[PDB]
Amino acid sequence: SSATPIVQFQGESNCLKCFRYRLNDKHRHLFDLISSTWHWASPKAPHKHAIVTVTYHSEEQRQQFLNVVKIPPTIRHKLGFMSMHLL
Amino acid sequence: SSATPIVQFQGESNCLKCFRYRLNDKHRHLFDLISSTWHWASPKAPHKHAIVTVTYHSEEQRQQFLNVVKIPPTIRHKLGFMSMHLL
DNA sequence: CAACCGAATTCGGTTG
DNA sequence: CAACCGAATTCGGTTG
Repeated sequence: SSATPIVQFQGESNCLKCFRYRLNDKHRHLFDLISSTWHWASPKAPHKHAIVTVTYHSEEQRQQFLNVVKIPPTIRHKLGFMSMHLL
Repeated sequence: SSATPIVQFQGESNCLKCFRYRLNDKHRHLFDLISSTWHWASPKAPHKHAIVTVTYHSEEQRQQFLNVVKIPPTIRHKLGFMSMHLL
């Protein structure tokens, strides 16, 4: 469909920073776009973590990425989709 | 569906900041979650703008929001969806 | 891996 | 409205 398959990363803001750096330096091919480290800005916040979005070409590149990549355990992730539209 | 109906805002980073502040101060009811001001971090960047995501309860609150809200013209937006999942 | 570097951005809020 | 406040966060990159 018009859903870009993506992975969201929550966790300490500095970790994600470097995780991003790690990803750009060694894994450019395994994903597509990587976001700066953001977070939810209102007091209506569901959590408190920092976040990095990472986008993918195919549900398959995503899945491939996941097998190769050793995500630090202080970092949790979720899978989802957003409109490609918005990249 | 588990698509959270959302609006993305591109534009100068400082504008969005205040726009966010404006939204929280006067419009808390018209939307749901508002993001900090992020941007796409790799050199593989589709653009250059800063971004704020804003999420919604219903496709209807979204649409309602849009009629009431006078978005500064230096600020462009897109409509989309992301997994609710991910908020 | 993340704590740390010093430099650069962004923060929330205020004001013209 | 966005430029400006000074303070606090985040940047990319370097290290142990």
